[PDB]
Amino acid sequence: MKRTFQPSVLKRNRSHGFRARMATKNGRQVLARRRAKGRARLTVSK
Amino acid sequence: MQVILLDNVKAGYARNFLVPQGKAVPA
Amino acid sequence: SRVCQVTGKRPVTGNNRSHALNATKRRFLPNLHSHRFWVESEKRFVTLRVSAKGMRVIDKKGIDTVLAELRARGEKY
RNA sequence: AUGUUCUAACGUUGACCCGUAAUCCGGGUUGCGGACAGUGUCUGGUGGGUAGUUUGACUGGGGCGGUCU
RNA sequence: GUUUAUUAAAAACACAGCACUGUGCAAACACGAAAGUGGACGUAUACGGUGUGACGCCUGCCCGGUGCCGGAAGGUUAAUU
RNA sequence: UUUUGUAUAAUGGGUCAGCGACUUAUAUUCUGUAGCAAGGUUAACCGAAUAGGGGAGCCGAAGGGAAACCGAGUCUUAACUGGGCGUUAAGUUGCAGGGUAUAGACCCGAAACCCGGUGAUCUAGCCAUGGGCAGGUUGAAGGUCUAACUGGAGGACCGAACCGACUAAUGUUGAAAAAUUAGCGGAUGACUUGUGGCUGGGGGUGAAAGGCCAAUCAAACCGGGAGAUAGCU
RNA sequence: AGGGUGACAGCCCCGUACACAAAAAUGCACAUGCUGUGAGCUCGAUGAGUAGGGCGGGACACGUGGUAUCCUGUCUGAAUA
RNA sequence: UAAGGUGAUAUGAACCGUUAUAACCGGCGAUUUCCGAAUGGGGAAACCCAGUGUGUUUCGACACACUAUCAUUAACUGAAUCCAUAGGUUAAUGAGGCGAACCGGGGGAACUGAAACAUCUAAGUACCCCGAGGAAAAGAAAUCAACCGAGAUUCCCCCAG
Ligand SMILES: [K+]
Ligand SMILES: [K+]
Ligand SMILES: [K+]
Ligand SMILES: [K+]
Ligand SMILES: [K+]
Ligand SMILES: [K+]
Ligand SMILES: [K+]
Ligand SMILES: [K+]
Ligand SMILES: [K+]
Ligand SMILES: [K+]
Ligand SMILES: [K+]
Ligand SMILES: [K+]
Ligand SMILES: [K+]
Ligand SMILES: [K+]
Ligand SMILES: [K+]
Ligand SMILES: [K+]
Ligand SMILES: [K+]
Ligand SMILES: [K+]
Ligand SMILES: [K+]
Ligand SMILES: [Mg+2]
Ligand SMILES: [Mg+2]
Ligand SMILES: [Mg+2]
Ligand SMILES: [Mg+2]
Ligand SMILES: [Mg+2]
Ligand SMILES: [Mg+2]
Ligand SMILES: [Mg+2]
Ligand SMILES: [Mg+2]
Ligand SMILES: [Mg+2]
Ligand SMILES: [Mg+2]
Ligand SMILES: [Mg+2]
Ligand SMILES: [Mg+2]
Ligand SMILES: [Mg+2]
Ligand SMILES: [Mg+2]
Ligand SMILES: [Mg+2]
Ligand SMILES: [Mg+2]
Ligand SMILES: [Mg+2]
Ligand SMILES: [Mg+2]
Ligand SMILES: [Mg+2]
Ligand SMILES: [Mg+2]
Ligand SMILES: [Mg+2]
Ligand SMILES: [Mg+2]
Ligand SMILES: [Mg+2]
Ligand SMILES: [Mg+2]
Ligand SMILES: [Mg+2]
Ligand SMILES: [Mg+2]
Ligand SMILES: [Mg+2]
Ligand SMILES: [Mg+2]
Ligand SMILES: [Mg+2]
Ligand SMILES: [Mg+2]
Ligand SMILES: [Mg+2]
Ligand SMILES: [Mg+2]
Ligand SMILES: [Mg+2]
Ligand SMILES: [Mg+2]
Ligand SMILES: [Mg+2]
Ligand SMILES: [Mg+2]
Ligand SMILES: [Mg+2]
Ligand SMILES: [Mg+2]
Ligand SMILES: [Mg+2]
Ligand SMILES: [Mg+2]
Repeated sequence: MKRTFQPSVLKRNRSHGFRARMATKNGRQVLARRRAKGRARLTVSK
Repeated sequence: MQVILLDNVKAGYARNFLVPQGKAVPA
Repeated sequence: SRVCQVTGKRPVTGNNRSHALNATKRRFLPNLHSHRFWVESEKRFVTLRVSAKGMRVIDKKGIDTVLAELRARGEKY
């Protein structure tokens, strides 16, 4: 049966990548929270 | 609105006609 | 934004109050109008978005004084 | 206080000119409307479109009926 | 044709067709504090809403109630004064 | 444990180990105890000072009356034979404790409400751009009133791929959180499919089932208000 | 003080009390140069779409109340020693 | 400052140093790829693609610097349109982004409590947003008082539940 995760690297990066996060104030707040938490991986980019 | 005729009114008569057409100035 | 260029009047918030004193949030907006003001010193019309109250200020103080205040506040016209 | 007429506020999602490589915007010219329309404050109406809620207890289960001083 | 992905595929939904009704264009209507945008680079042989549901034969009586439409004599009635 | 009542065939516990529930602060009252006593005690602050200073205050030694006011009385009433409340019981500040108040207030537990974000890689609809549909039938219009021939229409027909999901059996701690097997429907269309795009939560999208919106839907998910509240267990 | 050392160290070690130290940069507090700022004294002047008001709200412990006072979206509008 | 040393897991190897450029510690410097505000344009962060000017060239190329946006100011240029103004270009100066709390401001819930609930409460709390500073804000009476007087603002204890 077809499951929910159907990977596409292009869609992944456009939806959740670093530049998508940086493009809005709320996305920049995500990055600020994840830096404050000390995440090794800020985004799906890397 | 008090005006000096150069050639008491309603403010709109002064504002939009008399003063721009050069027909008066405020008192 | 709904801001008078002469007075700085802008939307303020308050309540609607029913007969039963139910409070619901509302705004009070300024009575704003775009108006072409004759500036005799420049032989020109200047359009300002102004409250009715701001138009009375212009009538009292004169357009030249008001535009002088606008320039000194960084208010572009 | 109603009506006609007027133009100068105001409208233009008519035309043309310029900024300009631009179908946005602004300025200009002109036509058409024109103190109307429209917007602010106040105000009457309407308003399950939306919202917050209420919609009793007793009871040989509950409801219905009856009851409540 | 469509539908309750995972207990219902149907008589349900849709449908061409029919009717009522709104809408003169900056349309009605819808998304939007707004600017705007869809409707439509369409213009009443068009577009929206509603109900009915190919086709055939048809679709009777009631406008008192509730809506909607039109009216404006009179009564009542807001801010305001 | 809960009950009128449980060997109960009512509840809970497989066992062990570890953890797991009446607290804390500030007010207030009462008891005990200590100090001082018609007095008791200081707060902030000053002070290097657990000292010392600081008496601002607070409680008490007087009550009655709505109050003015009067005062061991006072109020009531025009006035009491009277009547009500008082007068002839030591308080106060620590320290310990019992209770109360405000706080999560003994612990654990909702369904929900609100705020800000994240989500259309599933799915619904739409947009743009590409792809797919073996094989076999039927024979519309038209062409050269009717005939022959030609012609090749269709949400046309039979049927694989492809898209579905009507029936049955199996499976039901599965091979699988929806399948397998045998049959079944559509199969040039209102078809199907790849890639990318757009619509966001009282919101979307819906040939409408309250369907679908990431195994979640009569209001998604994540974080927060938050220890919501729980007259219940 | 404290820590270490083959068990518990004043005297084994590192410290501790105490006494000292800066080429360089730099904080501070003074003093003294320099740029601008311009003391003092007579004589004036004295904040207007403002105060106040009407309407709607909000803020004040104060819920419109008998409701002072403050703010102002809207319409108005003084006297100015 | 020194008789030791070349950070750790982590030994070894090859070495450095022992009277002073071994190492180590501190001050001041130098270097400081790419991404990121990211700023030459673009972009699926750590990549893709330029223009301009100098200087080097062995003619294949090569090096280095500059080129965002906005605000302000100045100069020059410059419409409709006559003067002009808008517009344009260049230069200088500044900004931008990040950061736990505290601070000022713009907006602003509901659960909950009221043993239901609407006024009221929770609370101007949570949360969102803007801005600042080492603190911020406030501040030198159109203030109180009560016929006596006090003398800006802020904070603490009382007044007083
Ligand atoms: K015109
Ligand atoms: K009008
Ligand atoms: K309604
Ligand atoms: K009974
Ligand atoms: K019974
Ligand atoms: K079926
Ligand atoms: K009727
Ligand atoms: K029982
Ligand atoms: K049972
Ligand atoms: K106690
Ligand atoms: K005691
Ligand atoms: K007595
Ligand atoms: K005692
Ligand atoms: K308690
Ligand atoms: K929701
Ligand atoms: K020792
Ligand atoms: K006023
Ligand atoms: K509430
Ligand atoms: K309750
Ligand atoms: Mg309702
Ligand atoms: Mg509620
Ligand atoms: Mg209810
Ligand atoms: Mg009952
Ligand atoms: Mg069918
Ligand atoms: Mg089903
Ligand atoms: Mg089925
Ligand atoms: Mg349009
Ligand atoms: Mg039907
Ligand atoms: Mg029983
Ligand atoms: Mg027994
Ligand atoms: Mg039994
Ligand atoms: Mg048994
Ligand atoms: Mg048992
Ligand atoms: Mg039980
Ligand atoms: Mg059990
Ligand atoms: Mg007394
Ligand atoms: Mg077919
Ligand atoms: Mg299906
Ligand atoms: Mg099958
Ligand atoms: Mg068939
Ligand atoms: Mg078939
Ligand atoms: Mg249903
Ligand atoms: Mg799902
Ligand atoms: Mg809900
Ligand atoms: Mg709470
Ligand atoms: Mg809880
Ligand atoms: Mg030992
Ligand atoms: Mg003054
Ligand atoms: Mg006043
Ligand atoms: Mg006022
Ligand atoms: Mg008043
Ligand atoms: Mg008022
Ligand atoms: Mg008020
Ligand atoms: Mg860039
Ligand atoms: Mg770049
Ligand atoms: Mg900044
Ligand atoms: Mg309640
Ligand atoms: Mg300050
Ligand atoms: Mg005096």
